[PDB]
Amino acid sequence: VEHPEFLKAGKEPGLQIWRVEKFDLVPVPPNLYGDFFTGDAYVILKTVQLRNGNLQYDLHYWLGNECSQDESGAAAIFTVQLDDYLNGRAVQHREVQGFESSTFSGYFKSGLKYKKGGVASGF
Amino acid sequence: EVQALVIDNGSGNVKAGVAGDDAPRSVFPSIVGRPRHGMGQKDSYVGDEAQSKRGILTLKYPIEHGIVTNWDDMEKIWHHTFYNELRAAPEEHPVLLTEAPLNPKGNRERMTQIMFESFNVPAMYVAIQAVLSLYSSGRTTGIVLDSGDGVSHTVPIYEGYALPHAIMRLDLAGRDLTEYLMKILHERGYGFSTSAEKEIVRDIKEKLCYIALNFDEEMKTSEQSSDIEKSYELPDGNIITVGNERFRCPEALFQPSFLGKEAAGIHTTTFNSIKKCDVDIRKDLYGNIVLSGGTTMYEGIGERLTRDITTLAPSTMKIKVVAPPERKYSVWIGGSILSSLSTFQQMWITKEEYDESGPSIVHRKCF
Ligand SMILES: Nc1ncnc2c1ncn2[C@@H]1O[C@H](COP(=O)(O)OP(=O)(O)OP(=O)(O)O)[C@@H](O)[C@H]1O
Ligand SMILES: [Ca+2]
Ligand SMILES: [Ca+2]
Ligand SMILES: [Ca+2]
Repeated sequence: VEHPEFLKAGKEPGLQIWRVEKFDLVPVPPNLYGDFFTGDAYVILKTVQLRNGNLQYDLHYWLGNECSQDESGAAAIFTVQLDDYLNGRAVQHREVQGFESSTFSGYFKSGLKYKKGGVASGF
Repeated sequence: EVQALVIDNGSGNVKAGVAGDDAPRSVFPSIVGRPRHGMGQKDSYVGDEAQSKRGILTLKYPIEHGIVTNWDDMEKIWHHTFYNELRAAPEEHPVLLTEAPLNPKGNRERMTQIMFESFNVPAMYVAIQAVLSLYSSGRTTGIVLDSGDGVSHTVPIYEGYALPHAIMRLDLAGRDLTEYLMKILHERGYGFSTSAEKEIVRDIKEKLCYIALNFDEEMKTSEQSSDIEKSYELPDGNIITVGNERFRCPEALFQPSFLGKEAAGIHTTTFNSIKKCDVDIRKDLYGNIVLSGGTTMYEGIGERLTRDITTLAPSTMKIKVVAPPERKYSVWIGGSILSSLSTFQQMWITKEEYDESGPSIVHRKCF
């Protein structure tokens, strides 16, 4: 009835990463966090615990330099939809390859890694 | 397996296709012709077939300035779109439609009633055109300058949703520029007047015109040389020439006074639109000014805006005008993507819902 990944989204403090694969939101394996395909588009949700018990959300949609239009647009839309699912309490961030904000890059201790290639376009 | 249909209605041109396609397979004029007053009449013609029969037809545009004005004709457009162009049964596919900003609530309901009652669709959704363009550019926050054939709009968008209070309308568009070109070409004795001769001039515009970075200075340097002069082959075989008209014509976008309009230019209208928005987001607006529509296809338009807006904006404010090459179809492409998403499968307005709630349901299901 509803997307399983939305049901997983923003329930626990931490970092969640999904990749856009053929007009769908797919989870990235945890052991591959920090490694992004330059030919794909990703969605990243950082969750933080507050004193009052509520959760803070930051949504960064990352766009590879070689990512296709369907992937870039999907990431954007997914971000809006995931923001609305989270009562709109999340702040959205557009992260382009090579101009990532300090906040985004700061999520990764061992640093941001780029990889060539990526999943095929949905077009 | 079963993909959905996407239709981007326009004041001048219809864009239709199937979701998952990177482009619309069908593009035809939004015109409807009927006999002014023997055999297969037939009764009503549409698109190119109507323009090929101007002699016995009173042509009409169902959409005026991005807004429907004739629903009997609008229904005919959609009929032709499904059965003649797309060759797809409406009852067999979901249908994503588009609408202008500040579209009256009455037209939204009407457009919904037709889809369910006339064409018996299983599903339906409506989306704001500019919002789809921003999505196609891969952005959730930014300000879109949509300029087509009948209307121009500036609409700021923040975290996916637009800001109605800051949306600005403008009754200056490509067709007015076409009419303007026909008028100034009389400085060469060229007498274009007929609705047929209006379509050939439209092509001259789309082929030769360009935006001058500095109008007053461009006029000076162009008057000296001849490189500004370009030739154009009329369909009969005759060859005319066009010079400074190439940038005088699309200058009306920045100086509506050329058309006899007290309205403001697009650079100023874009500026005011952003000014109406909350301060905390203006940076993201200035840094993501996105263009869409055919009228924004003029060569060197981004270079003019980028410098004209900086003149008005704070000196510190970084400014980026985005001009995607595919921006003639950016709206449709946004629809194709959105309606292909796995999450959108449950955002459709279903038949069951319409029968239970009627046309008024669109207000709550679409944004
Ligand atoms: N290369 C080009 N350069 C300049 N103008 C162009 C070019 N190609 C198309 N146009 C103009 O763009 C207009 C068509 O754009 P579009 O198809 O977006 O119109 P529309 O969607 O019907 O307009 P509206 O915004 O009123 O719905 C025409 O008026 C045409 O003259
Ligand atoms: Ca890819
Ligand atoms: Ca939010
Ligand atoms: Ca349009």
